[PDB]
Amino acid sequence: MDVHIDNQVLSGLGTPLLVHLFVPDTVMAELCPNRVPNCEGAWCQTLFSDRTGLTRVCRVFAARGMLPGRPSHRGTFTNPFHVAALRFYDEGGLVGELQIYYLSLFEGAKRLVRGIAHIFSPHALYVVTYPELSILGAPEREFRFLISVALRISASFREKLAMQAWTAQQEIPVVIPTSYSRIYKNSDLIREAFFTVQTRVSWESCWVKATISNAPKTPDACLWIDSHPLYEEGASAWGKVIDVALGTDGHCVHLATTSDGQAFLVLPGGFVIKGQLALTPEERGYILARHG
Amino acid sequence: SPEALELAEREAERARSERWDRCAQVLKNRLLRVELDGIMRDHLARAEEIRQDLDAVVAFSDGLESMQ
Amino acid sequence: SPEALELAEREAERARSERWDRCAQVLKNRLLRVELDGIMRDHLARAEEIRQDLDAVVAFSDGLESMQ
Amino acid sequence: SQASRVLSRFVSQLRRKLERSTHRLIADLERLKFLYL
Amino acid sequence: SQASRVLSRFVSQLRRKLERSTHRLIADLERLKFLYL
Amino acid sequence: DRAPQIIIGNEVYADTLAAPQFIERVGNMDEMAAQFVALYGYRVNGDHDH
Amino acid sequence: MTCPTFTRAVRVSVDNDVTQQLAPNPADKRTEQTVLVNGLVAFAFSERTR
Amino acid sequence: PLYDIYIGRDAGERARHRAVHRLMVGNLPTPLAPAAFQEARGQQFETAT
Amino acid sequence: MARRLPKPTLQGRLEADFPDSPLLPKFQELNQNNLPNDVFREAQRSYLVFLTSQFCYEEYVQRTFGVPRRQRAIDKR
Repeated sequence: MDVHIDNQVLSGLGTPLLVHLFVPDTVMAELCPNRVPNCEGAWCQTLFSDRTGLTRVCRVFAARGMLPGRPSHRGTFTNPFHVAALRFYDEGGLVGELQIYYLSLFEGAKRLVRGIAHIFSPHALYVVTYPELSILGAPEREFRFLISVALRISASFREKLAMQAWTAQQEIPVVIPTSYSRIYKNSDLIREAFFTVQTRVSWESCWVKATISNAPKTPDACLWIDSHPLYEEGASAWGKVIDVALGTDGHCVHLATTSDGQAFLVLPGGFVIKGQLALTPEERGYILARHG
Repeated sequence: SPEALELAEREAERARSERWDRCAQVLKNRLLRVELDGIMRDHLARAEEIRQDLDAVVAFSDGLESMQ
Repeated sequence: SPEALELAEREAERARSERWDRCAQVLKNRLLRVELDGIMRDHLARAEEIRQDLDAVVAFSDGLESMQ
Repeated sequence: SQASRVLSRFVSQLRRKLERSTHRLIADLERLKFLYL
Repeated sequence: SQASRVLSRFVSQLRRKLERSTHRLIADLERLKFLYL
Repeated sequence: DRAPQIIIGNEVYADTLAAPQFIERVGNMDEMAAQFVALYGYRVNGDHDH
Repeated sequence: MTCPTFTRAVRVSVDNDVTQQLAPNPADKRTEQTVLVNGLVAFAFSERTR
Repeated sequence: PLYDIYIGRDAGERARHRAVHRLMVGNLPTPLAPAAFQEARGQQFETAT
Repeated sequence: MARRLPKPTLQGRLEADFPDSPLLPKFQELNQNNLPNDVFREAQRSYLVFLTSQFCYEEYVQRTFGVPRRQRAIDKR
């Protein structure tokens, strides 16, 4: 409980009121799979159930510890309707956002530590109370935001196909087996590709990072790619940076976004389709408030 | 081909819709369970106040012939 | 090898095509809603029962004082 | 004059608080009807 | 002699019906969660 | 002492405070002669696939 | 009267021992198993009897 | 010896191996300890206790 | 039920043809209103099973109760 007295000297800087917390390891396993990283970097954020938002309070830098109860394993130490957001990370690039709903922090402070139900992930979360001192719309905004943006990109791809007399060419010199005779059903390629492109949504997708570029000089020479398996053979990876191999390996749909607003759909076999990126100042600003 | 495009589009629509209906069902289920538990904790908190005040009735009845 | 590659790909196609169907139901929310109204009717009935007993308590308190 | 002080004051304290639980059930079951449905 | 009768028998009559509503809520909420959850 | 999980079908199960959520109690045949009608009603009308 | 419903399968997953905890992935430190509920193990059946 | 290693197929990232604890003595493969060794070990255990 | 084992081979017209049993007056209450002939007959069959189970249990309970000592004391007169 040392980080709690560590905060409160300067805790009043960013935010008026905060809630102390503790997160089990099985709960973190949603954020950082196949790893148990420390949370020294982990920087919080805040979130409101309206267009207004404030972030970057950076509440607690907290080490792992077992709970004061003996049977508490080894967890990570640290309007009633909103989706409060937290962002964990370390010195490395292992970053994860977790959601918390009120009615769990308000009612969870019941009576000095208590378990509460976590609505987003089906596990308990522990809340410690210092003894001396329009429901579905709030989680539904980000989802439809990203869905409509990706659909705009898809419509751009479709119109660019229309400009080419409904044909495609290569821009990545990878020799195909030349055995494609409806094998893998060359139309099913683009059917399943559009499947996975329009279905998948993540706050950390390629165009998210590509919209927000620090410099003019470097990101022009920088590309942001994400390739995901065909027919959901595995998990997706978002936000790889290119300071090609991805055209070679089949069953990987590749999406490459530039800083300028160019998108590129790469299929297995090196074929490239171009699309355009368009975001209004409002959505650009919302993404800048979120990611930055 | 032009025709597979709208097929993929409507399939994406149906997939997103079914995902959303199911997630809404699950969230509402957990939320209604949590609400029931809140209702039960409140109702025991108030039946306990009823017990406390009835026992106050008892105690000040035990001193009634003493305040006569 | 291309043959095994396409075979494994079609196997995953079959799997993640079977993974595709889901359903939705509405009536259960209505039934669970009417359950609450039933519970409310029952609890109000019992509340008025115990209230009337508590009322007659007073008459039986002041009445036996004529038996002394 | 003391039984008149007890067997009415305590009975009022009991009735006004038997009203409380039903008031709260009225409130919270309708809160369920609107807020999660 | 009457007070020992009244302020004890009425007390039992009130408390043994205090307990019934807690028992009924215990039964009914678990019926809810078992029947539809 | 090691933290266990009971995955029943699709649902996870962690705490014994969820014990009245996931686990049923069937008493003796002597004591459970009171609710056999509801048992049969669920056996016939009930939806066992979920 | 009290005859239970269909027999089912339930998957139990526990963490391993503290002496065997050491591994970089949290997914590996668990071991899991499947219990059959209200069913019974059985020997080979004959053809007419099946 | 204490861990059984394998590789999973790669998707979206180069695949990284996985290791499971063998958790028991008998999970050693038969090439490294044949069944007759297990019979002898069990007989030795019984004479032990 | 997404799938179930096929129905076990049984006789037909049990309830009506052979017996007239004390179960029948209670059994007559249920109605077919909506259901087709097949599903109605199947549910009818299940309900007859359930009534038989109740009757067997209820008779076994009194089979279990034992022998009275007084009836054996009256063995003289």
